[PDB]
Amino acid sequence: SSKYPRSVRRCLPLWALTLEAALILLFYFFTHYDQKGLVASYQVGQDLTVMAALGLGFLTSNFRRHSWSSVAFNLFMLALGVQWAILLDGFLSQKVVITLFSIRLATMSAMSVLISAGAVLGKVNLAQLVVMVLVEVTALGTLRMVISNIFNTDYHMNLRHFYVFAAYFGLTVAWCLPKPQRATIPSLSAMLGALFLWMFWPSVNSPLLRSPIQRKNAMFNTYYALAVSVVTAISGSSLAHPQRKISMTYVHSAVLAGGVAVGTSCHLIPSPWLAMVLGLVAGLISIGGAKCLPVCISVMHSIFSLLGLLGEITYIVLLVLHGFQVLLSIGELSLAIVIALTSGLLTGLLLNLKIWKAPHVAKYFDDQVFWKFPHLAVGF
Amino acid sequence: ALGIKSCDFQAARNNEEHHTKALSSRRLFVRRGQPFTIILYFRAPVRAFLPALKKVALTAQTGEQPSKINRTQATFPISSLGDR
Amino acid sequence: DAATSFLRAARSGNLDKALDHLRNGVDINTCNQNGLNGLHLASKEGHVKMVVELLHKEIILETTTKKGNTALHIAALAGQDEVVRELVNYGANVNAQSQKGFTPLYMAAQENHLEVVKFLLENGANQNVATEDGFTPLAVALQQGHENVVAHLINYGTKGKVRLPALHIAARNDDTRTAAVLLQNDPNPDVLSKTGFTPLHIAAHYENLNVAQLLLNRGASVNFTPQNGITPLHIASRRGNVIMVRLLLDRGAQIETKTKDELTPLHCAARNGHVRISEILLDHGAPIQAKTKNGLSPIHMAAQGDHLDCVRLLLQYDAEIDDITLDHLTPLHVAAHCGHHRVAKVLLDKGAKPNSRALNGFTPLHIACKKNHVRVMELLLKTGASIDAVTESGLTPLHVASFMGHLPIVKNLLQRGASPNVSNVKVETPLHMAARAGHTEVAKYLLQNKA
Amino acid sequence: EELQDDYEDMMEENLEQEEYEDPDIPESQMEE
Repeated sequence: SSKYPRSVRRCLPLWALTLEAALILLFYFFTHYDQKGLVASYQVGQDLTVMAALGLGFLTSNFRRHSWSSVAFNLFMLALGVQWAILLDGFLSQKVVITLFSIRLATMSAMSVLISAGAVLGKVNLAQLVVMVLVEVTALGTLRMVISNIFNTDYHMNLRHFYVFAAYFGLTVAWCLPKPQRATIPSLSAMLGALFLWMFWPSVNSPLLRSPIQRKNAMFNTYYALAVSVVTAISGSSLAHPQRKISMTYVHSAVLAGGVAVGTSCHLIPSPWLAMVLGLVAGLISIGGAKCLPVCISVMHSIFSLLGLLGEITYIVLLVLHGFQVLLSIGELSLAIVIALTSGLLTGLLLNLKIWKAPHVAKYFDDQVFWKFPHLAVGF
Repeated sequence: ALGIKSCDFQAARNNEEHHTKALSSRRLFVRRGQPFTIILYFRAPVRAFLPALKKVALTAQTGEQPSKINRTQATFPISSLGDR
Repeated sequence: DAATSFLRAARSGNLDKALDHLRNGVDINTCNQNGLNGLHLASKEGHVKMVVELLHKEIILETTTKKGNTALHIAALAGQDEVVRELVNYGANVNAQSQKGFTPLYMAAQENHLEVVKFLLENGANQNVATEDGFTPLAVALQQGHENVVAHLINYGTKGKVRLPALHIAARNDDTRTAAVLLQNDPNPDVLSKTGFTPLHIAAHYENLNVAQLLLNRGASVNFTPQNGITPLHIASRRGNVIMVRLLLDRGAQIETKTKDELTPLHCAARNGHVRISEILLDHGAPIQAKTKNGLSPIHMAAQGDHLDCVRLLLQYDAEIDDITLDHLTPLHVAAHCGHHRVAKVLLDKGAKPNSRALNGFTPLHIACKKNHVRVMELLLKTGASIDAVTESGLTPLHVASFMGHLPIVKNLLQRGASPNVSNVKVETPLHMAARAGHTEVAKYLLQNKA
Repeated sequence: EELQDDYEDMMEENLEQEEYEDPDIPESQMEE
C-alpha cells in the first residue's frame, strides 16, 4: 500500500457540499423561526460554543505535528454537528422551532461528538470525522428518545448522560481503528484550551435546569469541585509518573475531573463541602487511573470514561437520599452504555471502509497528510 | 471445458538440469530449491487463459500421511505472483 | 483499450494479465495521460514482482512522467522500500532530478521515510542537491519536523557510496537477468568498486559461471589488473575454482601475470593445495620456477601449507627440489620449520639434500630441533642428516635443542649418540645453553648422560 | 541482515586481498 495520501480533491468537497445542501434543504422544509432576558439566555449558549470551539479544539492540539488538523477539524465538526443536531432533535422530539435554547441543546449534542473525537484525532481524515459526527449525533438522539419513551423522562433532559455516552463512543470508535509526540507551544495552546474549558464548565453543568435556584447551586458545586480537582490533579501528577515530574498532558485532561464527577448531580448537592469531597475523589481517581490504566489507546479518554462512570455512580448514590429508583437509574445507565458501545462499533466499522481514503498508519498525527506546505513534491 | 489429457514431466531435460541425468531419463529426479519444467496437455482447446489459470491449483504430497504442519503437503496456485 | 487494461493490471498488481497483454503485443512503454507507465504504477503500489517482470521486459528504466518523476522518485515518495531497493539494484539513478528539482532523497526525506533515506544515502544519493527554490532534503526534513530524518542526514553527512556497484552485487548473486538489464543500461562491464575490482573478480571469487560468461561476452577484460596486481585468474586459482580457471584460460587469461608481491597464479594454487588448478596451469605453460619478492617458488608455497599432493604434482613437473629463497631456505627447510613431516618425507624420498645450509648455516635438522618437531628430526636422521652438523656459529642440533628446552628432542639426540661435549664459537657447551635459559630437566639429562 | 555482501568493506574482507601477498620470510634467529 502507498503511504502517500490519496487525492481528496473530489471526495471531500463533494461530500461536504452535498451535506451542506442537504442541511439547507432540510432547514427550508422543516424549520421555522421562534425577550426581557434574551442576552442572559444567549450567554449560556455562547459559553457552550466558546468551550466547544476553543477548549475542545486546542485541548487535542498538544500533538507535535497535528495541531492544525485538531483545531480546524474540531471547528468543522462543531459547525456540522450543531446544524445536524437541530434537525435531529426537532425530528425525535415531535416542524422545528429554532430558539436559543434549541441552539444550546444542539451545541451540547455537538460537544458530545467533539469529546468523542479526541480519542480518534490524529488517525482519521475529515470525511471519517463527518461520518462519525452524523452517526454519533443520530445515536445520541436515539438514546435520548428511547430513554424518554421507556423511563417517561424528557427528551431534552436525557442529555445529562452525554459525558458517559461521548466517552464510551469515543473509546469504541478508537478501538476499531487500525493500530499506529509533544511540543512546548502546542502544549501551551492545549493549556489555554483546558483553561477555557475549566472556567466555563459550570455553564455546561447547568444548561438544562429551568429554575434559577438549581442553576445557581449547580454552578456553585461545579466551581468548587473544579477548583478542588485542579488542586488535586496538579498535586498528584508527580506521584503517578516514573520521572517524578508534573505531566502537562495529564493536567490538561484532569483539570475537568471534578466537573465531570459532579456534572450529573450538581443540583442535588445540598452543600459545597460535598461538592469539594466529590472533586477530591475525582482527582484521586484520575491519579489512580493515570497510574494504572496504561498498564491494564488514549489514556485521557479512558480516565474520562472512568470519571463519567464515577459521576453516574455518585448520582445513583445521591438520588436515593433525595429500590425501584436505583433499578431504573441503573437500567438507564446500562442502556446508555450498551447503545454507546454498539454505535461506536458501527461507526468504527464504517470508518474502516476504503472509500474514505483514510491516512496510512505510518502517517498518523501529521498535518502533512491534510494540509498544504511549501517546498513539497506534490503528485507523481 | 478444462479437461486434462496428459502431463509430460520432461524427465530427461530436468534430470540433466538438476544433475540427476545418471539416475534415469524416464523418472523425474529433481533437487529442492531449483525449478523444473512440466508440460500439461488438455483434451480440448482452452478458450480464455486467465479464468482457466484461476481455476487450477497444484498440490504436492509426500509420505503416507501428508499434512501442511509436517510440511509434507503444499497447495499452490499456478500464477506469476507465487513465491519462487 | 488493451493498453488501458495493461496499465490497470500494473496498478492493481495483476501480473498475469499484464504478461498476457505483453504477449498479445501491447507496447511495454505505454503510459496514461499523466505519463505514468506500467513501471511507475507498479512502483507506486509496491508491486515488487511486477517491477521485476517489467524490467525483464526491456522497459525504459529512466522514463519520466509529466512532472519529471522517474520510477525511483515515485517509489521514494510512496514509501516503498522494497521497490526502491529493486530499482536501485537494476540501475536507477539515485541523483535524478524532476522538473522542479526534486530528488528521490528529497521525496523520501519530506515524507518521513527513514528507511528509504538510509538506503539512498548508502547508495550514493547526494543530499547537497537542491531544488529550484534552493531547498535541500535536510531543509525540508527540518521544516516538516521529521526529527529522525534530520538526525540521520546530519550524522551521515558525506560518507558517500558505501554499497557495491549494482553489477558487483549481480555478479555476487549470479543474477543473470539483473546483470543483463544493468549491461543494457550501462554498456561498460568493467565498472570499478572502491577497492578497484571489476565484477569479473567477484564472479571468479564465487565461481558464478553464468554471470562471468555474460560479462566476458559483453566485453569484460579477462586480464584486468588493478593496482595490487590481482587478476581474476589469480582469484580463481586461489579460491580453488577449477571450472572458472578453465573458463578464464579459454577466454585468454595471461598465465605469467604477477601481483605486487610477484605471486603468479601457480603460487596461489600451490599455497592453497589446489592440485587440479596447478596441473591445468602447468599444462597451459605456467612457469614452475617463478619466484616471489622473497624468492619463494610454488613448491615453497605448497610445502608451507602442508599440501602433500601439490608437492607431488610439482615434483612430477620437474620442479627444483632444492630451490632456495633469499634466505637460502629449501622446501625441506620450510617443511622442517612448519613441522610437516609428510612433505619432508616426500622431498627426501625424491633426492632432497638433508644437510642443506641456510644463510646462517642452519640445516633442516637444526630447524626441526629448534621448533620441537620430533617427527621431522627422525625422518631427517633416517635419511642421512648429520647429527653433529654445525652452523656458522658452530651450533649443533643438541645446542639448539638444549637452548630451546625441548626435552624429548634432547633425549632422542643423546640416545642416538650425540656428544654433549661439543662447543660453540663461544666455546659454550649444550650444558651452558641449558643453564643460561633455566632448563633444569634438560641440564639434568645432559649431566646424567655424559656431562 | 543477510545483505552485508552488498557493501564495500564486507566484500573487501571476503575477497581476502592479504592472501595474494607474500607475508614474510620466517627466519627466527636463535641468538638472544
